[PDB]
Amino acid sequence: AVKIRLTRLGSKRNPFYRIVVADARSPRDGRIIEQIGTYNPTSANAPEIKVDEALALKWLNDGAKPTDTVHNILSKEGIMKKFDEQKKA
Amino acid sequence: MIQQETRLKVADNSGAREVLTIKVLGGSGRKTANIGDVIVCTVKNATPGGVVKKGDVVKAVIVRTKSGVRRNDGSYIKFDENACVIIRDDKGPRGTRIFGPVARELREGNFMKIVSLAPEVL
Amino acid sequence: RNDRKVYVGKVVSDVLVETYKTHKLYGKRVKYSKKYKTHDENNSAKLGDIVKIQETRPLSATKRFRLVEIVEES
Amino acid sequence: ANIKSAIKRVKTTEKAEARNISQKSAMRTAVKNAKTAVSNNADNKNELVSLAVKLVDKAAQSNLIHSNKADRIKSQLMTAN
Amino acid sequence: PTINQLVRKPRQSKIKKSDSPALNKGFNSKKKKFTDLNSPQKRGVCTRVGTMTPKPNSALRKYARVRLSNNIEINAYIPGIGHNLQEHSVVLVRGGRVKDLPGVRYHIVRGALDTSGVDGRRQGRSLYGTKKPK
RNA sequence: GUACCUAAUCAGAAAGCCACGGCUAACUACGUGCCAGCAGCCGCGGUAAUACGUAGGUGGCAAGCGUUAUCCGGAAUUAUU
RNA sequence: GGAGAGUUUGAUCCUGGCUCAGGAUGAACGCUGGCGGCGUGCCUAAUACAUGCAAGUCGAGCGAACGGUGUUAGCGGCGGACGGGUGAGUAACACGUGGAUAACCUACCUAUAAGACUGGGAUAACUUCGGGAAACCGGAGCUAAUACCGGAUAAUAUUUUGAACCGCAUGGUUCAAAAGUGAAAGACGGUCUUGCUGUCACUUAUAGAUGGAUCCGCGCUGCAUUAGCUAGUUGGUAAGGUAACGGCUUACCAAGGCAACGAUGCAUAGCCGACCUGAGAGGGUGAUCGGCCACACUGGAACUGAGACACGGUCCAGACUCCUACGGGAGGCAGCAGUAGGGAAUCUUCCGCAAUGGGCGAAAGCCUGACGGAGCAACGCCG
RNA sequence: UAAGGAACUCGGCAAAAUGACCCCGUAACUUCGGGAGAAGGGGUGCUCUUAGAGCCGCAGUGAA
Ligand SMILES: [K+]
Ligand SMILES: [K+]
Ligand SMILES: [Mg+2]
Ligand SMILES: [Mg+2]
Ligand SMILES: [Mg+2]
Ligand SMILES: [Mg+2]
Ligand SMILES: [Mg+2]
Ligand SMILES: [Mg+2]
Ligand SMILES: [Mg+2]
Ligand SMILES: [Mg+2]
Ligand SMILES: [Mg+2]
Ligand SMILES: [Mg+2]
Ligand SMILES: [Mg+2]
Ligand SMILES: [Mg+2]
Ligand SMILES: [Mg+2]
Ligand SMILES: [Mg+2]
Ligand SMILES: [Mg+2]
Ligand SMILES: [Mg+2]
Ligand SMILES: [Mg+2]
Ligand SMILES: [Mg+2]
Ligand SMILES: [Mg+2]
Ligand SMILES: [Mg+2]
Ligand SMILES: [Mg+2]
Ligand SMILES: [Mg+2]
Ligand SMILES: [Mg+2]
Ligand SMILES: [Mg+2]
Ligand SMILES: [Mg+2]
Ligand SMILES: [Mg+2]
Ligand SMILES: [Mg+2]
Ligand SMILES: [Mg+2]
Ligand SMILES: [Mg+2]
Ligand SMILES: [Mg+2]
Ligand SMILES: [Mg+2]
Ligand SMILES: [Mg+2]
Repeated sequence: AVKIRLTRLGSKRNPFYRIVVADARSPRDGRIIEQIGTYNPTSANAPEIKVDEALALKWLNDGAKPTDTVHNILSKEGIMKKFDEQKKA
Repeated sequence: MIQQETRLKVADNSGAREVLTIKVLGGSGRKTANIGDVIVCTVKNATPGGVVKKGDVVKAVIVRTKSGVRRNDGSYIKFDENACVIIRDDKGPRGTRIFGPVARELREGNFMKIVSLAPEVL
Repeated sequence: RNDRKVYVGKVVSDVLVETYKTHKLYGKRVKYSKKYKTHDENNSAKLGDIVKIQETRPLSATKRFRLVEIVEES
Repeated sequence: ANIKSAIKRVKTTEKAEARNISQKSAMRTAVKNAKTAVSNNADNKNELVSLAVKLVDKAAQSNLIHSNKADRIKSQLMTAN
Repeated sequence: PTINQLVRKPRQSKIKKSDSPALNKGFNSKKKKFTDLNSPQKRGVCTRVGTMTPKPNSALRKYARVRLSNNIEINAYIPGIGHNLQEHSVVLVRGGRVKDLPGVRYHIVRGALDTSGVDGRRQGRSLYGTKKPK
């Protein structure tokens, strides 16, 4: 299936994550469909979430499913609330 | 029934393919040899890369014959071809594999390694 | 819909589509030609006629084009 | 061979192959019988065609043949009917 | 030439040749074939050590005959004052031809494999395989 | 119990490699006597060697420094430019 | 953003080669060696491989057994076609770039709609009797299901009647309007009324998304001291075949097709983004990271499946290795480590699923040598 | 005529083997004609249909 997930970048002990839409079978750091943001869990003060809200809802409405961590990221940006509100309405 | 100038297939992987019988060993005036007998032979045809080469004079034990052999119970065994195995003085095979069936008389001849490596012993 | 590639050429057996391949190093244009085996339906065209062709699905082992229009008669 | 699930897959493959062989054979028999019955205008050429169409559709549902092959087989009988 | 001549027959650069051809070949024993690998050194066995006279120069220059690991025979120079080599010695051979010695295109590495370092050397020791004294 | 931080003690454990005739930065002495050896090229050594070997000094680099192999450059030495 | 020098002569100016000063590396070797960070580390034998680990999961699909609510082997579902390795083959639509499909397929996911009715019979497990050193194989009975199989209902799918409109030729989008034909399943809960109902699961249809397939333009190494190549070959008709067009296959008919714009043959080579060098134009390379392809001891097949002609599946043939009680059996590190060998030369038979990602599961979770880390090496860069 | 197959002999002497027709395919060398039937391989019976399908034997130019 199509996933919204985190691909690892950065260096040893210093992880940086891009938020990508990718086929489940694609290797973690390989072929993607579309990048929709970034995520930096080791930042100084705030985890530095940078999600493209219009792109995230297009893929969510197209059947793409987030991983557990990406679901928390999208929730912290209110994308999950807008997805649920737009589905019922 | 193997005599001087009889050509024999080699039933091992030692390199020799066909040998020509030079002498039947085991006494003055001995003319013929059969399964389990030792012959002096020369390698007329060899395969590439084998330990035994064409033109070598070697010793071999006869392991099957068209004449075959008669057993004490009045039964007989005969084969479709004459085949031998190149041996050392210790009666061990020079090659590391044996092809085709060999006669059980080799066991009485004490060619136990050949008997063990044979795929069938009849 | 969508557009299929169109060529213009001369029949060499009853289509030659001579084009230019500019030299990679020296910049001079060199003429080169490629023969396009094409489907003429009712054997209408003949040798030397200048014809228009359009790309199609494979029609045989080597035929990928259909003769649409004859431009200059033999 | 070596892996436990690979060893189990050998058994389930053989079970599916036996069922698939039977159903393919029966479906091919009915198609051939319906094909012959058309080429002679038998009284029950309609029943034999309907049976062949029934079995070809069941094979496509079972993924024994593709739906495209079932449609191609269905037309060959029905145009000749 | 003309542009049209160059289009018909393009330029061709001279092919460079190697000064140490015996180093740039391997040998696959199983397939009995020669490879091309560009090694920096090659192991070998001394077939015949000895001396040879130079081409204006005059000396008795020490050398060895070596069968390399790729079954190629070469003449290799033995640098430094005194050596411990003889027949059946296992030596490491590097590139570098010695002028005034025709037919010697390689050097033996001092202090590698069976070749010893030069005895008593104190300057430029790493070129002659000699450990640091004291 | 890693990074990191805090306190105590001690210059104490922690410098080598190549080169120095010209190209090319950096020279003297002794030994050797076309020998032993050096060498990328020019070439050096046959009794006063800045080129061999060692020593002192110097130069270039430095946890590296040299050698070999390989590729591009220098090469306008395949030249479209 | 572009530097020269030495060397042919008694001396000269040319021509001309040679050599040197620069940069770089998966380097190796010699001497030497303090540390930290980040990276990199079999280029050779696609040589052969001891040992361990690298793919399972689900008891909320099912029966049984053993234990005191748990678990084991089995049936069943999904996964095992991903992820990981390697570059042998390949000069080709393999790859790059740009297009086409009115000649295509698509599990799991998402959305919408309509459904999910009614019967049946097996069989592993198991018990028992055997046969074999083993691997394992037979006889007798036994039994369940979201396993399997009948029947009913369901059409947009097929045939025929046509029609309207449109396209790039074959054609395509609707409008019908008759004839055949095709499904499904329960589990765990709530309320209780045994009726309704939640979640997950199931069927059909249509879209989307994803992934895959085919075709075409241009681009792609040497050798002409390689000039002829092809006879399913090239085209046609028909049938068969495929997801699909097609000599894809066959039958018959015709004699075409390719080539000096280099066919064909031989040799070499996985290709690209990139990387090194260079003022640039160019020249050189494909280790590491990413995309695509190909391969899995060698060769040939097919099965299951949405997807394979399948690295840790099957069948067959071969080479080789191993067990045997001689009847018979077993195996495939180009997964991660590691061994032997070859070599100038390239590492630990380590820790953990805490993070990211993947499979299964309602979930808890389980599995994951992917991966995240640690170990060894001045191999490189920086401090 | 078992098994062997030139070990016979001055020497394969003698004998054995080959042999027809039809179709594939054919080297060094060459005076370009040749070498050549080079070599080496495939098929032959009978019945039926109009190249297929069958039938029989150890064997089908079943003898010479
Ligand atoms: K001079
Ligand atoms: K994990
Ligand atoms: Mg935090
Ligand atoms: Mg100076
Ligand atoms: Mg020196
Ligand atoms: Mg002096
Ligand atoms: Mg000097
Ligand atoms: Mg000196
Ligand atoms: Mg430093
Ligand atoms: Mg160069
Ligand atoms: Mg150059
Ligand atoms: Mg590191
Ligand atoms: Mg390798
Ligand atoms: Mg192997
Ligand atoms: Mg279980
Ligand atoms: Mg489904
Ligand atoms: Mg079912
Ligand atoms: Mg290759
Ligand atoms: Mg330049
Ligand atoms: Mg299938
Ligand atoms: Mg597999
Ligand atoms: Mg494996
Ligand atoms: Mg390994
Ligand atoms: Mg070794
Ligand atoms: Mg996870
Ligand atoms: Mg495990
Ligand atoms: Mg080192
Ligand atoms: Mg006889
Ligand atoms: Mg006889
Ligand atoms: Mg004979
Ligand atoms: Mg004689
Ligand atoms: Mg005699
Ligand atoms: Mg005669
Ligand atoms: Mg005759």
